[PDB]
Amino acid sequence: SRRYDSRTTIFSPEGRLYQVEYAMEAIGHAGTCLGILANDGVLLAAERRNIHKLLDEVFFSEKIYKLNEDMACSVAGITSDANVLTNELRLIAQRYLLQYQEPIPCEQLVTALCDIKQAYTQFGGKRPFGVSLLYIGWDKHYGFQLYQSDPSGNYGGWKATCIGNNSAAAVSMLKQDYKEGEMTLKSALALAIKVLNKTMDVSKLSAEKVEIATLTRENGKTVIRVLKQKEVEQLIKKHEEEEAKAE
Amino acid sequence: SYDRAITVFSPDGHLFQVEYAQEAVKKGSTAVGVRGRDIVVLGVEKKSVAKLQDERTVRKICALDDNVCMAFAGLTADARIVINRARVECQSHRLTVEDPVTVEYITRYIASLKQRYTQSNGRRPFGISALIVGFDFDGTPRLYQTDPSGTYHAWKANAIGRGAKSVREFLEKNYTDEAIETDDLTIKLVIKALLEVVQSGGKNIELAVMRRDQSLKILNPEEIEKYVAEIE
Amino acid sequence: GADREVQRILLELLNQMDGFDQNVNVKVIMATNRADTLDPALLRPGRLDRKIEFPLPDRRQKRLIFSTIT
Amino acid sequence: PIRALDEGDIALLKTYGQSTYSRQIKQVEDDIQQLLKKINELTGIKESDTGLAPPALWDLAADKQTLQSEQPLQVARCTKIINADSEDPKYIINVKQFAKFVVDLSDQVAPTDIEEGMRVGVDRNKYQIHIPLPPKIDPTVTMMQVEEKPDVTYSDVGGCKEQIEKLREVVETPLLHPERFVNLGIEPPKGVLLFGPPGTGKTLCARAVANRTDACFIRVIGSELVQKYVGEGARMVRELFEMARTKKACLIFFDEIDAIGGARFDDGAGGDNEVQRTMLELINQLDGFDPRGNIKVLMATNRPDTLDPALMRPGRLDRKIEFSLPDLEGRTHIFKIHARSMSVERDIRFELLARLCPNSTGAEIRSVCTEAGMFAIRARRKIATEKDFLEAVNKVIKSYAKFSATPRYMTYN
Amino acid sequence: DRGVNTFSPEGRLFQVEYAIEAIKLGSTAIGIQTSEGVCLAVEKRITSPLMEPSSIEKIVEIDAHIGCAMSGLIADAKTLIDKARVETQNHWFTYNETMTVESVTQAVSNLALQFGEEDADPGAMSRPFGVALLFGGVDEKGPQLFHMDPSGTFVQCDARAIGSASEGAQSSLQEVYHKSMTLKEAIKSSLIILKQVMEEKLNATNIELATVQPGQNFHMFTKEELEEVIKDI
Amino acid sequence: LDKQIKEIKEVIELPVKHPELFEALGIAQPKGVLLYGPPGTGKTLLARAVAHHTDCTFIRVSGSELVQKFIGEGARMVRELFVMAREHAPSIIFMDEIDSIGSSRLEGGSGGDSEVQRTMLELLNQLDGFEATKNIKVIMATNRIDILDSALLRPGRIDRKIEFPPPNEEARLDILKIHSRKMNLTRGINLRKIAELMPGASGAEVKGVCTEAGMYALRERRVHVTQEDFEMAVAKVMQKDSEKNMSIKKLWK
Amino acid sequence: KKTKGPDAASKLPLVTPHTQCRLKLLKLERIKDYLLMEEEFIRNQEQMKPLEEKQEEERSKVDDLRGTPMSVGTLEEIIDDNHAIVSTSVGSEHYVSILSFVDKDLLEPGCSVLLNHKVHAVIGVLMDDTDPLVTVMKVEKAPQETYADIGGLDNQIQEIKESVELPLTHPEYYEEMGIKPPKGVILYGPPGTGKTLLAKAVANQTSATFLRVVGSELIQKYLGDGPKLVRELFRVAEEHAPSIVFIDEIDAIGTKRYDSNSGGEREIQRTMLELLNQLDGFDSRGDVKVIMATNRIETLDPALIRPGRIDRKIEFPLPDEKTKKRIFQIHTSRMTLADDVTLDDLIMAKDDLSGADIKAICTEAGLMALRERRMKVTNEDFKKSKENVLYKKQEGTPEGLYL
Amino acid sequence: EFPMPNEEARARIMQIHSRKMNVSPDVNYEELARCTDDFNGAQCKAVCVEAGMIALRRGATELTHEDYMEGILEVQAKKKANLQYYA
Ligand SMILES: Nc1ncnc2c1ncn2[C@@H]1O[C@H](COP(=O)(O)OP(=O)(O)OP(=O)(O)O)[C@@H](O)[C@H]1O
Ligand SMILES: Nc1ncnc2c1ncn2[C@@H]1O[C@H](COP(=O)(O)OP(=O)(O)OP(=O)(O)O)[C@@H](O)[C@H]1O
Ligand SMILES: Nc1ncnc2c1ncn2[C@@H]1O[C@H](COP(=O)(O)OP(=O)(O)OP(=O)(O)O)[C@@H](O)[C@H]1O
Ligand SMILES: [Mg+2]
Ligand SMILES: [Mg+2]
Repeated sequence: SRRYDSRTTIFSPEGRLYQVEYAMEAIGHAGTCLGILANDGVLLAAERRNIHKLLDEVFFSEKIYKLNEDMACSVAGITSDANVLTNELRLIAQRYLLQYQEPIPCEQLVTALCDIKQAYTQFGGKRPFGVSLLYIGWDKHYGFQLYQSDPSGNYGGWKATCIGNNSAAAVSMLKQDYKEGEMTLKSALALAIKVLNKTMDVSKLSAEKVEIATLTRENGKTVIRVLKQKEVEQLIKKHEEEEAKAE
Repeated sequence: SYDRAITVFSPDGHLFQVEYAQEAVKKGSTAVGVRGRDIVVLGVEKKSVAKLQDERTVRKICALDDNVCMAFAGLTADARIVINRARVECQSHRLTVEDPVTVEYITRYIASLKQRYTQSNGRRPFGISALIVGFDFDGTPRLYQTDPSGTYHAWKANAIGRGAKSVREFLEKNYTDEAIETDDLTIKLVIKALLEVVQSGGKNIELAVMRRDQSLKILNPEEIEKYVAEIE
Repeated sequence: GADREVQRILLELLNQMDGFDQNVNVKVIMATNRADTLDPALLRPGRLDRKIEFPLPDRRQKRLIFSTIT
Repeated sequence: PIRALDEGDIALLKTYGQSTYSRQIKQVEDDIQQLLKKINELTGIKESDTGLAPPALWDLAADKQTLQSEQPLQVARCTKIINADSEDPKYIINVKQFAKFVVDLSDQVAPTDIEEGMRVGVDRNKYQIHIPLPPKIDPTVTMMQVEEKPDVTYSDVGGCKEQIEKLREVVETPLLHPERFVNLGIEPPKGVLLFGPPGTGKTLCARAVANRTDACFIRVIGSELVQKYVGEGARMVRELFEMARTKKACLIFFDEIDAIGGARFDDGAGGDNEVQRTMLELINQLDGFDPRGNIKVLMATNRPDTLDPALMRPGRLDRKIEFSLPDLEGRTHIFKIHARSMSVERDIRFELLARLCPNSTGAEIRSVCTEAGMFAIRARRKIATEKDFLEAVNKVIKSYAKFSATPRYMTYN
Repeated sequence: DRGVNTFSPEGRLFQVEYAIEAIKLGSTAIGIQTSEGVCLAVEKRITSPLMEPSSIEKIVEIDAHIGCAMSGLIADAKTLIDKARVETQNHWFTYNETMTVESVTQAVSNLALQFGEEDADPGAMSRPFGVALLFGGVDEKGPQLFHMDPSGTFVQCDARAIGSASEGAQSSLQEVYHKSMTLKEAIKSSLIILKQVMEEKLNATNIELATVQPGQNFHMFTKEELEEVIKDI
Repeated sequence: LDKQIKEIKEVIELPVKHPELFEALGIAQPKGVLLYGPPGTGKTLLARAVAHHTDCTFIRVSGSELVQKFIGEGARMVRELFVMAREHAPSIIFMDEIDSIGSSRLEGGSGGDSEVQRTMLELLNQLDGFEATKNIKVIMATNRIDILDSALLRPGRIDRKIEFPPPNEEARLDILKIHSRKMNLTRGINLRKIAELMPGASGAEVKGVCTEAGMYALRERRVHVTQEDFEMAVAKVMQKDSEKNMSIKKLWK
Repeated sequence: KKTKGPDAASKLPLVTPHTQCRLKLLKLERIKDYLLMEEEFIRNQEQMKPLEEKQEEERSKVDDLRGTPMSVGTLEEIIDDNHAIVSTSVGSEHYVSILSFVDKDLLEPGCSVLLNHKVHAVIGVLMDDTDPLVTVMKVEKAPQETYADIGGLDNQIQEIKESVELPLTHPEYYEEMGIKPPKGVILYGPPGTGKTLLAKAVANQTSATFLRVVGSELIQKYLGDGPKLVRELFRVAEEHAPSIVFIDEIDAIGTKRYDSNSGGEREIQRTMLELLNQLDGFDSRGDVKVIMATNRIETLDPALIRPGRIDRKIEFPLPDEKTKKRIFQIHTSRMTLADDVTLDDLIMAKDDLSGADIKAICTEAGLMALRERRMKVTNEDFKKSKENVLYKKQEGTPEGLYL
Repeated sequence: EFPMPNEEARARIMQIHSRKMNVSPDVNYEELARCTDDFNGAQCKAVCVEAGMIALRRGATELTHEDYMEGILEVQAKKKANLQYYA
C-alpha cells in the first residue's frame, strides 16, 4: 500500500540520502574500533562495550570476526545487521577460493561486500545496512592492508583509522602521531592503547573493556591472534609508566 | 518484489527525482576533460589527501577498456556500480562484434542504463555524471558526457560536479585550436581550469592522459608539480 | 513550535531556581514519579539537590502504616 | 599566560604613537561637536505654530468683531432626540456618550421645526434646545468616494477579453441599459469577485471601471473598517451601505477583502470577535430580510480559498471570475500596450518575447518592458534594441534572480 | 498517495496531462506533408559552443522511407525510436513488405500509455513518455505525416509544428500552407517559421532538416545543402 | 576559569574604561559576548561577578521575560530596554538563558511560533541596525549553542564566543578550595584525592561534594568533616542513573 | 508645499585625509572657523537691528483672544461659513463657531482643529499631527558612511543607485525613453553580507527624506493601530517630497498567508495587507521608493515581492575572492600593519567568510595585538584570530560520499 | 435541519427560480440535477440566472439546455476547452 510505504531510497530536496546519512548517525554511537597498519602486521583494537559481572565469556571475540585464513574484520553497529554482513563475507571469500583456488584479495572481498551495501541503498525498499567495518588482511598483491566501509556502500584504504564513538578524536590523534612508513607492530600497539585511553572518556582502560587482534605473516602463513588479558594488561602497564615519565 | 513508481511527473512538466540527482552530481568533486588534436586529458580535484588515506583505492579515473576511460562526479558507490556494468558490456561487445567498442557505443549503453533507472519501478536515479573519452578505431579522439537524466552528448570539453559552470566558462573563453596545438598546452589548459576551482593546486589535483596507441597513464605528482610551475 | 513552550517554561524554572537573583530565603520542593526522565539542568546541584527515594512499602513499613491507619 | 594590562602600561601606550598634531585634532573635533549643539539650539525649530489665516485678507474683521463673536452665541452640544411627547412640551434626548435627559424646547425654536430623530443643539448649564443640526455625514465614510478618474482605460487592460466582457456584463450594462434585461427578464447578476495569481490586473480592471462608472465608486479602505472600540466596524459598514442607498447606481469596491473576511472560529481568542462581527454585518447587508437595491459589489483577492463560506456562496457574490495567466496572444497584446511609449527600434518582434516569457503575469510583463530600456540607459543609447529586451527577459523572468539548472544541464532538447 | 493511474474530477488522468505539458519545454520542430514528399525541420538549441552540434540528433530514420522528429525528454525518445525500428524490420521479415507510416505510428503509439504500477511486470514502465514524435514517410498511399502526443494519440496531419513554439508555429503554418504546395515551398516555409520562433539567429549549424520523397529514401540535409536554403530564405 | 575571565574583561571592561586606546589602534570597539557551557559549569556566576565589579549599570533580562501574549508588546519592551540603556550611559545587559528569544526561524504558518520570532528580529536589529549603538554591550549565556539562529551568532553581533569547559582536575582542586574555605577541615583532609575522585564533574557538583559533606556532618551534630565524610559525599553526589535492560545497550555493538 | 525636508545633516563636509596629519588639522580648523563665524554672526544680528518694536500688536491681540491651554480636537461636518462642528478627545460633538482668524480654507473634515478652552471655538488649524510614534522614524543625523566605505559590491550597488539616486539625479535620462523609474528594491541575502551597509550608504547621499523602519515596530497591540501606523508612515512619506522608506527585516510582517486560527497571526496579516494595498493598489504613489531587506526571501508572501511592487531583487551573495581582498583593504586601512602581514593570504581556505567575519577578524586582531604590548599588528596576531572569531559554524557532507 | 438539496430539490429549485425567461420546453431538468451535485441551493439562483446571462451574451431569444450546462460549468469558475488528447 502507498500510504504505509516509507520511501527509504528517494532523493532529498538537496541531493542527499537521508536513510544513508542517518544510518551513519547510528554508527556514531557504536563501540570504538581502532585499526592501525604497521610495517610488519596489522592490528584491530575494539572497545568492549559490554562489561558486566554476569555476562559469561563466549567465543574468541565479541567484535572481531575471522573471514579467511588471511583476513579479519570488526563491526560497529547493529549485530543483527552486522551478523548478516559477516556471514555474507565468509560466503564471498569461500566462493572465490572455490572458483580460483587462491585466497580472495582483500581489495576484491571489500568490493564485493561494498557492492551489496550499495544495492540496499538503491532499490528494494529495505532499510540500509547501518554497519561500518574495518578489514585487515594480507595478500600477494599488496601485502598488509587495512580498509574501511560505511553504510553508503563506499570504501577506502587507510594506514590507520577508527570508527564508532569518539572516532573523530582518535583520527585526529592518529593523524598527528602516526609515522607513515616507519611504524613497527609494537609501536602500533602502543599508539592504539594511547588512542584508546583518550577515546574512552568513561573510566579508563582496565584491560577488560579492550580486545585487540594482530595479523602477521609467520613462516609464509598468515597468523591471526587475539591478544590475551595478560599481554593487554602488560601493554597497559607499559603505557601508564610512559605517561608518568612524561609528566 | 517492491514495485512502486519512484519517479513520476510533476505539474509544470518536470521530474523531481531527476533534478535532485543532478544536484547530488553537483556537490561532488570537480572533474574536467578536454579533447585534444591527438590526446584526451582528464583531471580531478581531490577534496582531501588526508595524510593517511592510501591514494591507490580512491582513484576517480578508471579504464572501461584499453581504449576507453571515464571520470565521474557524484555518489561514489553509484559510480563504482556503473563502471562494472560498463566493463562487462565492453567485453561482451568484444565477444560478439569482435572489435573494440566505440566511445559513442559505450556512452549509449551507459546512458541507456541510467535512463532505465529513472523510469523503472522501485529504483533510484543514479547519482553520477560521467565523462567518457577514448580513441575510436579510426583514431579520432572522442569525448562524451552523460548526466543522470540519461542524455548524452559529444563535447570538445566540459566539467562536472562542484565548480562546473565557472570552469566551463573558463573553458569556453580559453579553448581554441592554438591551446590544443600541443599536448603540453592541453595539459596545462586543464590544470589552469581546475585551479580556477581548486585552491592548493599541484597537490590537490590528480591528472591522467590517454594517447592514440598507449593505454591510460596517470601523471606522477612530480609531473603535475612540474606543469603547475610552468603555468606560474 | 508550540512545543517550544514547554522548553520556555523549563528554562524559566531553571533561571528562577538558580539565576542572577540568588533568592536564598525561598526553598523549593518538587515531586515527580520517575526521575530518569528529567532535564539534567534541573537535576544538577544548585537546584533540586537531594533526591529522596519513596519506595513501595517494605514488610516493616506495611505494619506501621496499617497500625497508624486502623 | 595572558597577563593583564597595568595602568602604567595603558599610560605609555596612549603616548608612544604618532600624534604630532592628534591631541589637537581630537580637541578640535570635540569643539566642533559641541558647537553644532549651540548652533541648532539657538536656531531651533520655530515658525511651525501655523493655523493662523493672514489677518490681512480679513484684517479688518480680524479684531473686536471676533470678541463680539465670543461671549454671545453660546457653544451648544450635539444630541439626538428619541421622543417628543405630543401635546407635552417635554422632550427626551440622548446626547451621545454622557447620558440621557429630559429637555425643554427653547422659545426661539418652534416645536414644529424640531422632530423625532433630528439632531438638536442642546446648550450647557440647563440643557435647552436650540437651532437643530442637519443629519451627519461621517468624515471617514465620506472620504471614500473616487471623486476622480484614474488614468487607466479599458484599452490599456490587455491580455484578457473574456474577463473584461464578464465584468462589463454586471458593472456597466445592467445600469447603462436596462432594456436588454427586461425583454428576457433576466435578473442582472450582482456581486463580482475577482481571483487570480498575485499580480494579473485584478486591480487594473477595477480601476478601469472607475473611468466610466458615471456614478459613485466608493472604495472600501479595508484597513479603516477595523478600529479599536467594539462596534465601530459594524457602524462603519452600516453607514457605508446607508450612503450607498442614497444615489442612483452606486458601485462599491472592496479591494483585498481578505483583510476583513475569513473563516470563522471560536478557538483562538474567540477568533477575531470584532472583525468577524464586521464581516457578519456586511454579509447580512448584502443578503438578508432587507432587499439591498441598486448597489453592486466588486471584491478582489489573491487567495479565495480563505474566504468565509457565507460570503463566497452566490447571492452575495454571483459572478466569480478567474483571472488566469495570459495566453500567447494575451502576452503579445500586453507587451504591445506596455511598449507604445518606449523608444524601441521598429524591427523588434514582440511575438517572440511572448513565447520566451511563459507562465508570467502582467506585472512581470511590465517589469520586463521596463528594465528593458534600463539596460539601454546603462549603455547610454537612446533607442533600445531587441537584444536589450531579450537580455531583460533573461534577467527578469524564467531565470529571474536564480538559475540553478545550468551546469551541464541540457536534457530538454 | 495519488497513484499514477488516478482520475481527476473531470475524468482526466493526472500523469498524462503533465507529460503533455512537459512537451512545451522542448525545442521547435516543423513537419509539412506535400504531394511531392514530406519535409521535417527542427531547432537544435545549442547549449554551449563547446558541445559538438553533430551529437544532437533531432531527426532520425526508422526505415528507408520513415523519418521522425522529436521534442521533449530526449532521453525518453530513445526507447520509442528503438521499438519503431524493430517493428519495421519484424514486419519486413515476416511479410516481406514495408510497413506503412500509420502502421508504424500505431505500433509506436501502442507502446505509449502501456504503463502501470501493480501486477504489470517485473520492470514495466511506471510513467508516460514525455516526447512528441512527428512521423513522416512515403508508403503505398503516398506521403504521410503523423504527429504523436504523449497520450498515445496519433492523427495524420497536413502540417504541424511541435515544441515550445508550437503555438504560433502552427499559426504561421496556417496562413501559408495549402494543398498544392511543393516540397521546396514546404521546406522554405518551414525554415522561415523556425527562424521566427528561434531566438538565436538562424544559421547552418543549429537546425536539422530532412525530407522523404517517393523516389529517394530518407535524407538528412548536410551543411552545404542547409546553407543553400537559408541563403535564400 | 581565568583565561575566560580575562577574555570577558577585554570586552566588558577595556573598551569602556579606556576608550581612547581602541581608536588609537583604529579598530571598531567590540560589542557582545556569548557563553556556551555544559549543564552547569559557570555562567550566571561570571555574570554576577561582572555585575559586582563593574560600575557600568547592569540590566538583567531573563529568558522568558520579553515574551508577551499581546502582539507587539514583545518588541516594544526590547526597544524600551535599549532606549533606557542609551539613556544610562555605559551599561551591560546579561541576557540569561536565551534559547527563549532565540533558536532558529521556523517556517511560518500555523505550524510554529512566530511572535517570539518577531521579538528576536527586533533585538537583532537594535543590536546592529541602521543606528550604531554606542557604549552598550550585551552578554548572552545559553546552553545548546547549536540551536541558536545563524543571525544572533554572526560575528559582529556576538563578537567573541567564550567556551566554558567542564573543569579539569587542576581547576576542580581550585573549586574545592574556594568553596571549602569556610568549613573546619580536619587534619589529613587531602583535597587532591577527593578532587581526582571526580572525573568529568560539572564544577557545581564540586559544591555538592563540599556541601552534602557538611550535611553528613550535621547528622552527628559535630563539626570537623573527615575524609571518609568527603568520600561518602562524592559517592552520594555523583550518581548518574546509568542504564538497565542490557537489550537496548546490547543494540549497538 | 511638499517640503523636501532633507536629513538636516552633512555638517561634516568630510575631512579628506584620515591619517593623522597637519592637513587634517588645517582642514578641521577651517571647519571650526566657519562654524564659529556662523555662531558669531547669528548672535550679533540677533542683538543688533533694534526691531524691539516687535510683537506686531495685533498678533498680541490674537494670542490674547485665544486663551491659555488651547485644546486639540478633530473638525467634523462643517455646517455654515461662520459655524462648524468639533469632536473633542472624549468624542463629544460640540458645535463651535469658526472665528475670523481661521482661514476658511485648509479646514477640511478630519483635520485636527485647535480650540479655545472655555468656549469651544475653532481658533486655528494644525497641519502637524504626525503620530509621535511615526515621526521617530525620520533620520535627522545622517549615518556616516559612503559608497566607498563599502567594497566589492559594484554590480549590486549600481542596481540600487539606478533606483534610489539616478532617478532624481538625472531624471531626463528616464523620461527620454518614457520608462517609469523602477520603484522598490528588496535586498535579500545571507546574514552579514551587506544589506544594512548599502542601506546606510544610500542614506548618506540621500538628497531626499529617508524614513527608517524596523520591521517589528509596525506591529501594534490595538486592533487596527497596526494597519494605521503604516498608513500614517506612507502618508508622511508622500506629503514630504521625494523619499525612500527602508522597511528593514520585512521577514517579520511578511509570512506567507495561511488559513490561520489565532488572532495575532490575523492582525499581522491585516498589516501586510495594508502594506500591499498602499504600495501598489487603487491609488498611485508619488516619488516614494521602498527599500526592503530580508534574510529569507523564500518566506515572504508572494505579493509583497511582485514585479510591480518590488522590482530589481538584488541577490547579495557571500563575498567572492577578489571582493574579500577589497573588503580587507577597506577594513584594515586605519591600522599600523607590519611589513609581513599582507592580507593576500588570509583570504581563501574556508569557503564561508562574510564581511562581518572579516571585520571581526580585523578587530579581534588588534585586540590580540594589545596582548604582547604592541600597537603594530603581526602575522601571528592575525593567524591567532581565525581560531577565535570564526567558530561554532556548522559543517557539511561526510568525506567519501563524494570526493 | 436544512440539508443540501438532494437532486429533486435541485430540480425544483432550478424550476422555481426560473419561469421568467423564454425557456424552451426541451430541457431535462433531471439531467441538469444529475450534472450539478453538491450545489447548495442559491447556487442554482446563480446558475439558473447565468444561463439567461449567457443566452443574452450569445445573441438569441430562448434558453437552451446546453446553455444551462455552460452556466453550470461557469458557476464553479471552471472552464471547458477542447483538450488535445482523448485516447
Ligand atoms: N493584461 C494586462 N494588460 C495590460 N497591463 C496589464 C495587464 N495585467 C497587468 N497589467 C499591468 O500590471 C500593472 C500592475 O498591476 P497591479 O499590481 O496594480 O494590479 P493587479 O494585477 O490586479 O494586482 P494586485 O493583486 O496587487 O491587486 C498595472 O499597472 C497594469 O497596467
Ligand atoms: N569555577 C567555579 N568555581 C566555583 N563555583 C563554580 C564554578 N563554576 C560554577 N560554579 C557554581 O555554579 C553555580 C551556578 O551554576 P552555573 O554557573 O552553571 O549556572 P548557569 O550558567 O545558569 O547554568 P545552566 O546552564 O544550567 O543554566 C554556583 O553555585 C557556582 O558556585
Ligand atoms: N563587502 C563588505 N564591505 C565592507 N564592509 C562589509 C562588507 N560586508 C559586510 N561588511 C560590514 O559588516 C558589518 C556588519 O553589518 P552589515 O551591514 O554588513 O550587516 P547586514 O548584511 O546588514 O546584516 P543582517 O543580515 O543582520 O541584516 C558592517 O559594519 C559592514 O560594514
Ligand atoms: Mg489589488
Ligand atoms: Mg533603517
